[PDB]
Amino acid sequence: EMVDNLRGKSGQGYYVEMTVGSPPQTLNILVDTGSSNFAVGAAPHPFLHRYYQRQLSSTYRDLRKGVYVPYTQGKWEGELGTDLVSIPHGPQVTVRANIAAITESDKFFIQGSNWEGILGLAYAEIARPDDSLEPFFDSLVKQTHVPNLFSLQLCSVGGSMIIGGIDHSLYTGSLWYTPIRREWYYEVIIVRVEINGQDLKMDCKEYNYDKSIVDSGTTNLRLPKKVFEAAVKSIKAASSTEKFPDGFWLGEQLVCWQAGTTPWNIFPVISLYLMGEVTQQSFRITILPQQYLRPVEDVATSQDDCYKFAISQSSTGTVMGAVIMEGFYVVFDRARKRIGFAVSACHVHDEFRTAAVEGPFVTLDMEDCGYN
Ligand SMILES: CCc1ccnc2c(N3CCCC3=O)cc(C(=O)N[C@@H](Cc3ccccc3)[C@H](O)CNCc3cccc(C(F)(F)F)c3)cc12
Repeated sequence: EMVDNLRGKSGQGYYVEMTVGSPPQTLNILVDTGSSNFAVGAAPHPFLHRYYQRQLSSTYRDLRKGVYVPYTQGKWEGELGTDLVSIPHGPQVTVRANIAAITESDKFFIQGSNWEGILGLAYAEIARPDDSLEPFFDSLVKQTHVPNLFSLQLCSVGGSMIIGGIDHSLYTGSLWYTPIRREWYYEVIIVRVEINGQDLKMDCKEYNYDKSIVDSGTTNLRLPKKVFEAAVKSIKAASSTEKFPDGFWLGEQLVCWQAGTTPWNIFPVISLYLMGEVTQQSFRITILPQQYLRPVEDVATSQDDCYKFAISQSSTGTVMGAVIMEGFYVVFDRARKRIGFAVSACHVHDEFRTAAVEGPFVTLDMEDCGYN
């Protein structure tokens, strides 16, 4: 009953239905593995269809503490409290959880996104104001018998968040696991990057400067500047039969082709090799251009298909965002401190190439690829 419990608009996040308070107030909540605060709009905003009304909830408790969270994109300010929370299309339980009631925000809520709050699924270590503010999933596990893991299948868009386990109908082939290096973000280690089979040939620590995370709340694959520049050079080289403005590669403008004629074949596959559970072993996930060229829906341009380049630069480490997660089934196995990847039932592919998760691979270089 949890399959297809996610919805969204492309590039604007995936959300699950939840209720907060007594009686239950229904809200759509963006699922974010890249943060650890549960926060909901709690005052009127031009882009909010609805919001949390604390005065109508008899179970609301004010914690008398303010909270501020600045993300890569957007920020909000709010008041901490606790209240009863449920997930109608998830486990049939009711949890008392911390909630940040958002009373002011800047460039956080998105016009027409259909969500009114955010569910930070990462660890307390990065919760604001500090790590004593227990994240939602921790509360869920402590207060119920739900097993300590969840899985995401990100595919108008839809998908599934399976709470408490793994749904085999959602993937094919094998699940490959990479260690969670540190429990704050879902931090992993990338050991090798290839563009159309060709190694970027960097010290592998560069791929994880200063950390690498799996983040459903971020759209792009974001790469450390040095890695980003190398990647773009290689993708340009592979696609050189056509020349695009420098602004496209910086994500500052779209590229468009007559509807139905996108030249997928001139763009390379990107392979990210993730550290395995065994010494010097790894597996790779392969990303097709249908993933990193993100379609931008606009009726005005609809004689064409237009795309934004969804790989961009980062000064805070690698972020494997939604365009990376889409088409894979990703298991956040908190209990065993590992992340699993498998090919999704809604995988990307044309008649020539297919997204893949495969291994094992062996590296001869014994360097630790972790930055710290
Ligand atoms: C879905 C909305 C969206 C669309 C398009 N682009 C987006 C984008 N960007 C910017 C450039 C490339 C890119 O993909 C970045 C983010 C973004 O910052 N995601 C947030 C969640 C969020 C969700 C909805 C609205 C705002 C934030 C996530 O927590 C970040 N994790 C690390 C993180 C960073 C900093 C602090 C924290 C902490 F404080 F929460 F821990 C976590 C959302 C984008």
